[PDB]
Amino acid sequence: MGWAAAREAAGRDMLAADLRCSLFASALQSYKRDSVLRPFPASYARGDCKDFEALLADASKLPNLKELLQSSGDNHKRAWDLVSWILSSKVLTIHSAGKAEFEKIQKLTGAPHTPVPAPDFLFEIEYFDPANAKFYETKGERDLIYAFHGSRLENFHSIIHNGLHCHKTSLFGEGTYLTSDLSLALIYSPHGHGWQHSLLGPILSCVAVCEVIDHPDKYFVVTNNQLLRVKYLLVYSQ
Ligand SMILES: NC(=O)c1cccc(N)c1
Repeated sequence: MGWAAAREAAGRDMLAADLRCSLFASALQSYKRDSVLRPFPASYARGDCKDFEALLADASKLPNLKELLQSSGDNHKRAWDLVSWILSSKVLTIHSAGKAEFEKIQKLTGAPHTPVPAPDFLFEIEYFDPANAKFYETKGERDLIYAFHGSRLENFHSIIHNGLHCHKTSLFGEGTYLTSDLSLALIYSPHGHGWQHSLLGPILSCVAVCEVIDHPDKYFVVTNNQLLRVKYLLVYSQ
């Protein structure tokens, strides 16, 4: 939450820090920013009134993270307040994974079935307690299944903080679409605009790898949000 703690977080894992900045930039740029940029930095809201022009303005003046970490403020207070906000969570963290990691995800999802591309970047999501212990409690003796969910890039800031995919709900039969076949997930992950100063590249596509408690529920739909969580992000840079 502080400048000193963000500097440390960004330092450990640049790519994870950059992914968060990129997903923020994607949600903020979107014409759907009001709906997709949730959570929204409180410092840019009077009441329920979101200062999007002030936000777009400060986000566009952000240097890349190597440049930010070489500055240490103090005239760059706005940049650090925003980046420190982007990098904050008491619920979870994002970590960089290798590419021998894709082999692990392909093992958990089985034989690729359809030929598909390897992600350019891989990220693992760590959940904190109570939620992480609660998840395994709900799991019990049941085994964990791994399936994919693709989405437009402007939706992953929200997916990573609120999960898939929240329930005003209003309609019946609502739930998350999953598939063991990444090729099917990928057609729902088109390239979207990221961040111009990203180490990942400015145009990205992102697929979620979901950890599902095996319960009675080619693709399938999970109606109970308590029995799944996002565990990995597969990032492709155009
Ligand atoms: N959004 C998705 O990644 C997905 C996966 C399986 C089936 C469908 N309709 C969608």
